[PDB]
Amino acid sequence: ANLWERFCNWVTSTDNRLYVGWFGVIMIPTLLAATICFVIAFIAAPPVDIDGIREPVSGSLLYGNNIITGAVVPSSNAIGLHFYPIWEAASLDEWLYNGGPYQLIIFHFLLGASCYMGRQWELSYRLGMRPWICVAYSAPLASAFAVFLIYPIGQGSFSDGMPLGISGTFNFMIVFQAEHNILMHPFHQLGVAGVFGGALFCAMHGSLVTSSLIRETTETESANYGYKFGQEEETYNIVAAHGYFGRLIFQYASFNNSRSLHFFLAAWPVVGVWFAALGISTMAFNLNGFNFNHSVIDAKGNVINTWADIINRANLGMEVMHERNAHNFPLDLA
Amino acid sequence: IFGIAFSNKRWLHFFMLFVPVTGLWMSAIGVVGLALNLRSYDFISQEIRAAEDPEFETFYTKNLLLNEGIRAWMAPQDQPHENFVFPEEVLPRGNAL
Amino acid sequence: METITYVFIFACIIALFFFAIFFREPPRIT
Amino acid sequence: MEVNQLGLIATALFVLVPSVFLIILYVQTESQQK
Amino acid sequence: ELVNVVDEKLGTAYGEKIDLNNTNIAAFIQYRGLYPTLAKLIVKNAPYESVEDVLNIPGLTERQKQILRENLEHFTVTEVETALVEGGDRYNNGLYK
Amino acid sequence: TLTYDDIVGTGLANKCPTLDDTARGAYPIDSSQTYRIARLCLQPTTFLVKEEPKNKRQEAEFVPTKLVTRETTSLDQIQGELKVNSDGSLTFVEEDGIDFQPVTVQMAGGERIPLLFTVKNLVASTQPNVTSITTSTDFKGEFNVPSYRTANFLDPKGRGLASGYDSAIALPQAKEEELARANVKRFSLTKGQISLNVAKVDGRTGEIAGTFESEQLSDDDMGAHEPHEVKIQGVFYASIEPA
Amino acid sequence: KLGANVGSAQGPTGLGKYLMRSPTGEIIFGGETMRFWDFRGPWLEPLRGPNGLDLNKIKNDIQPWQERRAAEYMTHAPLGSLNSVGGVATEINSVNFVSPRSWLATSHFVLAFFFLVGHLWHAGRARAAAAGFEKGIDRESEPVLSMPSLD
Amino acid sequence: IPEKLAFYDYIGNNPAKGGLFRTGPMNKGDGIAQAWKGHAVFRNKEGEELFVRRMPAFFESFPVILTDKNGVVKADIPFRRAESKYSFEQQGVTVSFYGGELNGQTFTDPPTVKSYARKAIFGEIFEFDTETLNSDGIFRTSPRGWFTFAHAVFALLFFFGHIWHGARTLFRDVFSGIDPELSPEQVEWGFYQKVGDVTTR
Amino acid sequence: LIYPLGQSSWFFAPSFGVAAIFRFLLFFQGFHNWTLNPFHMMGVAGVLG
Amino acid sequence: AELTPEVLTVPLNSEGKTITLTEKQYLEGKRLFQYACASCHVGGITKTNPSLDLRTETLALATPPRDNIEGLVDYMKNPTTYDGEQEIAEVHPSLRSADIFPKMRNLTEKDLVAIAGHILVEPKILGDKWGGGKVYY
Ligand code: CLA
Ligand code: CLA
Ligand code: CLA
Ligand code: CLA
Ligand SMILES: CC(C)=CCC/C(C)=C/CC/C(C)=C/CC/C(C)=C/CC/C(C)=C/CC/C(C)=C/CC/C(C)=C/CC/C(C)=C/CC/C(C)=C/CC1=CC(=O)C(C)=C(C)C1=O
Ligand SMILES: CCCCCCCCCCCCCCCC(=O)OC[C@H](CO[C@@H]1O[C@H](CS(=O)(=O)O)[C@@H](O)[C@H](O)[C@H]1O)OC(=O)CCCCCCCCCCCCCCC
Ligand SMILES: CCCCCCCCCCCCCCCC(=O)OC[C@H](COP(=O)(O)OC[C@@H](O)CO)OC(=O)CCCCCCCCCCCCCCC
Ligand code: HEC
Ligand SMILES: CCCCCCCS[C@@H]1O[C@H](CO)[C@@H](O)[C@H](O)[C@H]1O
Ligand SMILES: CCCCCCCS[C@@H]1O[C@H](CO)[C@@H](O)[C@H](O)[C@H]1O
Ligand code: OEX
Ligand SMILES: [Ca+2]
Ligand SMILES: [Ca+2]
Ligand SMILES: [Cl-]
Ligand SMILES: [Cl-]
Ligand SMILES: [Cl-]
Repeated sequence: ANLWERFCNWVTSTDNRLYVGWFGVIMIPTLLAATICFVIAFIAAPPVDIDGIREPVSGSLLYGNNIITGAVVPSSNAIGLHFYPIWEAASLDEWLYNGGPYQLIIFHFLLGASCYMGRQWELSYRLGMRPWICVAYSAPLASAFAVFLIYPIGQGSFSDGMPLGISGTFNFMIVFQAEHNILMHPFHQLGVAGVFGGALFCAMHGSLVTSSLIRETTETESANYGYKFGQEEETYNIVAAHGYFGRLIFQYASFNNSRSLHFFLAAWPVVGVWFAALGISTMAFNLNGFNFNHSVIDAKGNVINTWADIINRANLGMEVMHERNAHNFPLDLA
Repeated sequence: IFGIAFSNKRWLHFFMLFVPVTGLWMSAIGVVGLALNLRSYDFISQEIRAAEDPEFETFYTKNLLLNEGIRAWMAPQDQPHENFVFPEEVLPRGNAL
Repeated sequence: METITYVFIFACIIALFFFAIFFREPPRIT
Repeated sequence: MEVNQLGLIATALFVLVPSVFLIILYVQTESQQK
Repeated sequence: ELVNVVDEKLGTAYGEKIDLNNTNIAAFIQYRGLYPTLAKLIVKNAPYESVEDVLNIPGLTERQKQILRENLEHFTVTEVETALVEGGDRYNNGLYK
Repeated sequence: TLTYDDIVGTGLANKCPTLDDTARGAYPIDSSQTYRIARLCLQPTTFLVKEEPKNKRQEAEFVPTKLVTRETTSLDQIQGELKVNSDGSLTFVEEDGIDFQPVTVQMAGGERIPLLFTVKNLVASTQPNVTSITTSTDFKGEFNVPSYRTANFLDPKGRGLASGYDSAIALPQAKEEELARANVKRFSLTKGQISLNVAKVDGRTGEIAGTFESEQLSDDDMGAHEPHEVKIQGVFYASIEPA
Repeated sequence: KLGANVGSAQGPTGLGKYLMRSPTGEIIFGGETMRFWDFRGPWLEPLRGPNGLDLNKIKNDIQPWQERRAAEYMTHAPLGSLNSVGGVATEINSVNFVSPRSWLATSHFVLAFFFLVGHLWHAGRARAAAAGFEKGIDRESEPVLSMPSLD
Repeated sequence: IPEKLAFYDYIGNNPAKGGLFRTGPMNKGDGIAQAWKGHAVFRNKEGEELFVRRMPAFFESFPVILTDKNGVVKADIPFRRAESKYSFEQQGVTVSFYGGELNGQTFTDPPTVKSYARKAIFGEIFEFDTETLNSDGIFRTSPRGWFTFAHAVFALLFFFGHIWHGARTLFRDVFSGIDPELSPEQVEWGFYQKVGDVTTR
Repeated sequence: LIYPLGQSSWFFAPSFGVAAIFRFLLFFQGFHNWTLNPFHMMGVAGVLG
Repeated sequence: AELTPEVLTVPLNSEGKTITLTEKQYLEGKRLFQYACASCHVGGITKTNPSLDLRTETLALATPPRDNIEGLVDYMKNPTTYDGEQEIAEVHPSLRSADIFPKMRNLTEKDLVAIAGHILVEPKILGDKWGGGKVYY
């Protein structure tokens, strides 16, 4: 075998402790670059003029932040969607002032994570598995793309992408609510049903299986020793779990088929999160949450407030305060 | 793929109970503190620095300005029993908006 | 000292990842 | 920055005390007769 | 001791009338006939040593002078305050509705 | 003749026009005629900041810095009256144009110095008896340097001069005195000085070009700290016309 | 029109209130719209010179039709709610408007995304079926059982 | 008026003004109270008495607004100055003190009057020692607060303890798992008339 | 229950409605800075996890 | 509270004459105002120039007076600046400039009266909200 064949065999080998593969060939360097840049920046990067108004925001630990307040800060509004690699800057000091690290990190990360998805497909193929775990991973991946790439594209600037930090994430959410009324958007609502529902069904399934574990141990040992890795028989009694849950609600509201049950466990959070992502991705082009401001009016024409109008007052507070030095004209149009 | 994996089915399903159940319990504890206004509202070190240094800015201080907007703009209608009258000139607002 | 503490905890976490992956108890089919 | 002066030892003992508890239990399990 | 010059200026006639040397232009909308033609002429030819000097702006029609005469009781003049007149702020001071 | 699409993204838009090496002629001034500068352009090439010594009796020098705000630094499209004085000197009175740029430069070790690079309200004069503008002509004058931030600017805790809180609201019961300087915003207005050295003259077109040096104070953050002294050096271009 | 010198007007941040430079020096509009300086449209180009927006043309050459068009476009920005209330999220009901650009963009992002999902689904499945394990693992021939342990 | 009584009428002693990670005694916040400054009476240039709107416990910060005895707004501290109508400067607001350390005194300079109005949103006004403890000026809760918090939290956790041990008690027989010989008939619908009861086939 | 019992009255409990609940969330952000709270953060990790 | 004939009674001219609009006239006025005007004047403000609103007091201080049906109808025919000094048909919708503001092409005299009636009646209903902007939402 020639060197190229040998190389291919190693790359695609099923015997490596961590699978490499062709997607991995792109994934490994890209993720390494984003990770190393992120760590260095989070610790040591100087303040970044996020909104392009010569008002630098400090994100790093050494420059006055803790874990909660710290972030890698989005690139400058003056840059917009322009590509800003290191080599476009006159110097590293310039690169840092303008938020170059943010772009390096999000681009390497989105590429690497896309490749992580591909790699899940690939290993599934090498092992003779069915292929759709990667489809499940498309839901969180799409969500990352929405907040790091699609929202910036729609708004015209990477300065409006989600910051790489805890408090910065909260900032992104609050401004998003001011600008799009996301809580009143049905795709975010489906998202919430997706994650609340996912947590519910996680707990529910965990609890039902745990409840029907077949006795294999004594009281003085963990019941977990009753399962042995790779044993052929199922470790809990699905018939009993179904008898239970079926009587909790009614018979036909409970799954008796383990396959349908597990498909449901996959599909409910995945679909809901797909809609969460599509929410952000469509509010990116300013198709916003439902607007019922002054929808209810009395016989004379007096406005009768509903809870929607209280939401509106909250959103106004957010709107009038955000980026307090960046607007010169009355309408915030992106 | 990920470096680690479940090998015990019983532990796997127990963990599925543990994670969301414990999360919800933790949130409940925080809300009990909020019943008393015992908030995690501020970082004192942040506030001392920002008070002294008008060039010091983080996402933390940026979010507090948003909170202040919410309070002033929502309170009069959300808390009608207080009979708040906040004249236009006292409302917090950035440039133009 | 705060920065040192944060970065130390983070570093310990990464080390833990390393041991958890490469020095795990190997799964064995009985 | 004017941090709380007890924060360092609070964090240190928060990490050390339970970590050590776990290490003790693990090592004495390993040394039990196979 | 340190003083906010704007708050301070509010305690002078600037806080009571349209200050021909300082007030932002939108204020001329308060009274009939002043905006935008006369308002522009007045801001352009500022500052003025006394109110009546506004009648000396070159090019004024007789009607315009009469309108000004009718409105002198609503005008004042104080010292030019740099903080109010820099930034083209007399033409747009960042306030809309 | 270049178009916007020829220029866009190249960096050329931040450069002043040049005259070639042949342009060493003389532009005749008619004392019976009125003149204008139809376009004055200033392109800074070096920003130096005076170091701030500890002993306050050592000779402080101007040191080099790194520009971090990119090709956004030049003054241009400036016009104004060019008066012929009794003694034959000429005085440029600046009227309008893009006559300021905020600029941030970075000192060794990382300290950032924002300034409002400017020639606002410039009044600059030549020597007496200038019957022609030549490569021996120079202009010297002064200008105004207003606060780098204007009156609406809010600090990160929402405090300001013409708007904003007037106190440190996150510390409701702190003593006010030690915070006064941060709490009470002030608006700076100082003078700067500039020299223009003519190096080239096209007496046919009325165009001139040369080098400039200006000196002014940097940002003082609305009274929160002392400004630094700054020296700016670069090249200039001007078109002179009878008006 | 009110008399402002828009070239020299310094905004609150130090940047021009109306006009500023792009990172390569071009004269562009200020405020948040600094992000949009790559914009080109027939109502705006006549004010454009070699170095970007031209102050002389701005001072002398703006026509009524340009004012009209800019007013029209400013007040028909592609922002609006799902129930077609025009304007920002906090705007009151009155104007029935969501830009066709928004309808088209949003619909086609949704469709493109689900079509990527469909590509993954059918590509993975086609691979599995061509290889012969799209229905699951052969219990008597489980490939992982013939592989050496990872550790 | 006893100083102790006036001291109860101050929001710095309200237990609903603290923070979860603002640790220590109340004195570490506003300081060690030394003396009542006295009761502040605000008046405008027309001599009308004005009343500072008090801070409700909900608000970490609150604007400064003064009304007449009928709640009509008469003065304030504006945010935007450009269209201000109610500034202390425009309205000639003064403050005079009755009782306490400042008794008999009147102040007319806007900065001072404003400082006292800001304090007046907290109720009665006190002089504090902030140096002894290096107090940071941020409100902390009292032992009423801390006690309440700890006990509501612990009670709630002990609910879980109750559930857990009640479960272990009533289900002791199956806590290592369910009968390996569990017959499907016991969980199949309609087989037994009464659920889980073999004598009801 | 516990939350409004600690506050002035039942008025500040959540109202039973979709938009009403959204309002509850926004009230908690503005007045409590609830996203900053490590107990909420653990809640979020448990739900998303 | 009701939309009574009194609420619907507004000044016809500056000489003390009133006109009482019908409920249908009021509805037509709201419809036509949304159709031709709300894109800039939603809620009684002016998006392309917030210094000038549609409050009745503001209209009364305009030159010539615009706080009555005649004034408003004339404005819709031949709009001027606030001081009456320049005609602005070239940049503001009117019948005179129906050629460049095509939405004005179908507006009849009846329609203009309805729009004027809307502008005058709304603040009687909404008070400070009318012309108030986001502060009063
Ligand atoms: C897997 C390897 C890998 C990949 C894919 C990337 C990708 C990237 N790097 Mg990174 N980088 C890497 C490893 C990698 N990096 C390593 C090891 C280092 C340390 C030396 C770096 C150090 C680094 C720095 C310092 C920077 C980058 C930057 C970038 C971005 C711009 C790169 C560019 O302009 O090239 C363009 C190259 C080409 C166009 C050549 C392609 C030639 C083929 C024939 C054309 C095919 C293209 C077409 C789409 C086909 C794709 C195939 C597909 C259809 C299947 C891009 C996201 C920049 C950035 O982040 O800016 C914000 C940046 O500043 N990289
Ligand atoms: C990343 C996004 C995110 C996520 C995942 C969460 C997650 C959570 N939030 Mg947080 N939140 C967020 C962002 C997020 N939040 C932001 C940005 C804010 C602004 C500060 C908030 C503000 C906020 C508030 C104010 C509250 C939460 C709470 C919670 C917890 C609610 C748990 C629950 O399911 O209660 C659901 C309700 C129950 C579990 C009660 C029992 C329900 C019974 C079983 C229902 C039975 C219905 C019945 C069958 C009939 C149905 C009839 C039908 C017609 C409807 C959960 C940890 C809550 C919390 O922390 O509580 C302790 C809470 O009060 N959040
Ligand atoms: C390219 C697709 C597309 C786009 C961009 C538009 C855009 C528009 N339509 Mg048209 N139309 C379309 C397709 C489209 N339509 C189709 C398929 C029909 C036949 C039903 C129509 C029939 C129609 C009528 C009768 C009318 C319109 C109207 C309109 C306008 C208002 C829309 C509105 O208010 O929606 C409201 C918003 C919704 C209904 C939300 C839809 C949400 C969907 C259900 C989400 C689905 C997600 C995804 C597809 C599902 C994947 C599932 C996943 C698990 C895999 C707007 C310009 C109106 C108009 O103004 O005409 C002048 C109008 O009266 N359309
Ligand atoms: C019922 C319990 C209780 C209460 C209500 C009080 C109340 C008080 N103490 Mg006392 N104290 C107690 C028990 C208590 N103490 C105990 C057991 C000790 C020995 C350690 C002390 C030793 C002590 C000292 C030395 C001092 C006080 C002081 C005080 C006062 C200030 C309190 C403060 O700042 O707390 C701050 C409270 C917090 C920051 C809350 C901590 C929340 C924890 C960290 C959450 C843990 C989360 C957990 C890890 C999550 C697990 C997740 C997992 C299950 C998945 C206050 C009156 C101070 C004082 O003023 O003295 C005059 C003072 O100096 N106390
Ligand atoms: C004082 C007086 C009058 C007393 C009267 C008492 C008396 C005699 C009453 C008799 C008369 C009577 C009954 C009156 C009733 C009145 C009445 C209608 C009350 C109704 C009140 C009410 C609101 C009830 C609501 C109940 C309710 C909402 C139930 C939820 C239904 C629902 C959404 C179910 C979803 C189920 C579902 C699809 C689950 C899938 C996901 C899931 C759980 C996966 C996990 C899983 C499932 C399995 O399946 C198995 C196997 C395993 C392994 C497993 O992982
Ligand atoms: C009113 C207008 C007109 C109608 C308009 C129609 C609009 C489109 C409707 C689309 C309907 C889709 C049908 C799905 C069929 C299917 O999945 O079969 C696959 C299996 C087959 O069931 C299994 O079926 C098996 C037999 S067989 O496989 O079908 O042959 C059987 O063995 C097993 O026991 C049984 O459980 O279905 C299940 O496993 C049960 C779960 C079904 C739902 C899962 C998908 C949706 C999840 C929720 C979506 C997210 C929403 C919330 C987001 C937060
Ligand atoms: C492409 C390469 C990608 C590699 C990326 C690195 C992955 C790191 C994964 C975690 C390793 C540590 C696991 C320790 C713990 C460990 O070794 O677990 C090992 C354990 C094995 O379970 P078993 O079923 O084999 O255990 C059965 C019995 O032994 C139990 O008694 O795995 C799990 O329990 C899965 C659930 C926990 C999964 C935890 C996920 C953690 C994610 C990280 C969260 C914190 C990040 C903070 C960042 C600052
Ligand atoms: C934006 C594109 C507009 C549309 C559409 C309409 N109006 Fe307007 N209006 C607009 C501006 C910019 C101005 C100010 C003009 C100036 O320089 O003075 C106005 C002003 C008015 C006024 C006068 C307001 C006052 O005197 O206080 C009126 C009465 C008025 N507009 C009415 C009006 C009507 C009835 C419209 C629909 C038919 C309409 N306007 C459309 C901007 C715009
Ligand atoms: C291993 C790389 C460590 C991270 C590099 C940090 C940038 S280097 C750093 O920059 C600071 C600001 O200019 C200087 O004050 C400081 O002296 C210098 O060491
Ligand atoms: C110094 C300004 C003149 C008016 C006095 C301020 C109001 S009262 C002032 O408030 C402080 C809390 O901020 C206390 O620490 C201090 O003891 C008290 O004198
Ligand atoms: O950047 Mn970030 O946030 Ca999206 O709106 Mn516009 O721009 Mn800014 O304001 Mn609102
Ligand atoms: Ca020379
Ligand atoms: Ca101190
Ligand atoms: Cl913000
Ligand atoms: Cl803007
Ligand atoms: Cl007004």
